[PDB]
Amino acid sequence: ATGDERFYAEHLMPTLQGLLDPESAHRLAVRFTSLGLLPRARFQDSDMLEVRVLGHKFRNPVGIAAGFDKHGEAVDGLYKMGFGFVEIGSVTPKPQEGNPRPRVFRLPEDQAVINRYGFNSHGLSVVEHRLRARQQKQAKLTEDGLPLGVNLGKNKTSVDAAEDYAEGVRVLGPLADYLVVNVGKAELRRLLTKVLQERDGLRRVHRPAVLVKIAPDLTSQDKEDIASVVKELGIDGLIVTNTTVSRPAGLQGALRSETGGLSGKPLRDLSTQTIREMYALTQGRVPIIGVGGVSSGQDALEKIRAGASLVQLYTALTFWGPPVVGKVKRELEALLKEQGFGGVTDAIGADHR
Ligand SMILES: Cc1cc2nc3c(=O)[nH]c(=O)nc-3n(C[C@H](O)[C@H](O)[C@H](O)COP(=O)(O)O)c2cc1C
Ligand SMILES: Cc1cc(=O)oc2c1ccc1oc([C@@H](O)c3ccccc3)c(-c3ccccc3)c12
Ligand SMILES: O=C(O)c1cc(=O)[nH]c(=O)[nH]1
Repeated sequence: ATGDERFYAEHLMPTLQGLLDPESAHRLAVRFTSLGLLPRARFQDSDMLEVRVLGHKFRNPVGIAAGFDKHGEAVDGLYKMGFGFVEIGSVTPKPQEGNPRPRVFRLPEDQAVINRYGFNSHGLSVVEHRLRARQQKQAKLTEDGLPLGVNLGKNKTSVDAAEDYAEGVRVLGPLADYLVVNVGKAELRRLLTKVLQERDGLRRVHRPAVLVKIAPDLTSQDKEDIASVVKELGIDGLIVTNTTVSRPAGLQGALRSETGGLSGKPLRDLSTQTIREMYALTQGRVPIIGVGGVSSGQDALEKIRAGASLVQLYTALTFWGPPVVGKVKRELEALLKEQGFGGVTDAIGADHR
């Protein structure tokens, strides 16, 4: 542990939580990040942490999950924080406000958050122009092993969900290294067929990978159906998982019964187990980005061994601050060595073998 890590986790973040309501804290974090007002990320990525997947090189396997930079305002700051890849969004076709405030809640006793933002979004056009302003800068970053993902949502009032996602593919697909869609079976197949057709219609230099992001709350039937459709259609990857609408026994936070998705430590092993299941259902042939409750190297390695090629974190920033990124990377590198892995790649799915 560095001095910065301990200072942030033990002193600064608890103090700042006392001063800032959750959505204010989130907004101020985005602003600070976008301006580069960050502690030094002195951790230097080693070759051990490099991963090749989804048609790209990732300098390190620790990404920022969707929902932090919903509108593409802080991408460069997020790379400066040490993330190996950045996912923005969710972005909806038309701008929309989301749910009324308050809509974000901290459960500090649980190292958890509950949110019901409701896909607040500046909309595709605004984000398109924001990404266009730095498109060549991003091309260089991606070439250097720092890819960009875009998570596509749908508007609240949309009649045709597939058409909302198709619009996102057309508008932000050409600016992304990968796209994400959050998810009967025939209907899923029809939607993903439309998304992939739109993707395939982009010019080759502008053609992203397409991933499906799933919730931790799906039935066994749902998961078997998704695995089947993903393999049938050649979906490029899975993101496992979004937040949970479950409320695990043992939550202590006063706000535990707020409506919304639960993230952070109580989601962690639900997410890891869903990774394990999806890796098995897809025979290890479909790359998985593992996400949910990662706040340490052990957490990251458990997801990688369960089947994830990459991981993301988000909620841990609330409690550990920006130094958590270097913390997870340093700890992951140490554990890989301790467990006889040459690098991240050797550890992917190692539990299944
Ligand atoms: C405040 C907040 C907002 C989020 N918004 C989105 C979103 O817009 N799209 C999405 O796919 N996931 C969203 N997520 C889910 C995260 O991407 C991630 O899947 C989940 O929080 C689990 O990771 P974590 O425990 O490390 O936070 C959001 C999560 C939080 C906490
Ligand atoms: C969703 C959300 C809720 C929340 O209550 O706080 C959040 C939330 C989402 C992301 C967050 O990141 C930070 C922080 O680590 C940070 C990162 C980058 C720059 C500057 C600061 C806080 C943070 C900031 C201040 C006080 C408490 C927490 C935070
Ligand atoms: O905007 C939101 O409410 C949101 C979207 C999402 O995909 N996941 C989440 O937890 N919140």
